Amino acid sequence: PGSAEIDYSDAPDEFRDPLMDTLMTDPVRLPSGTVMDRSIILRHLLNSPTDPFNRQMLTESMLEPVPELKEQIQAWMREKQSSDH
Repeated sequence: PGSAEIDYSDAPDEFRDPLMDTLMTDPVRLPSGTVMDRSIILRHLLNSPTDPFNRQMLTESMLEPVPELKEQIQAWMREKQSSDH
């Protein structure tokens, strides 16, 4: 297939993940109150049942997806795409 996307290098640091240095798209809140990317937290759980930047205990049942960031991210990505013709 020939499918492709706009480069999101213009995204703010509150939309980007720290490990992969890109737009997370799925923000997920931890029991510490910290927000992380869905894929980075589940990738660290495979190594140990702990947080990726502090190693306090963490389980999948303690996680909750963030709506107020995900709904802002999808609106922002729409404007980056509609700027092209």
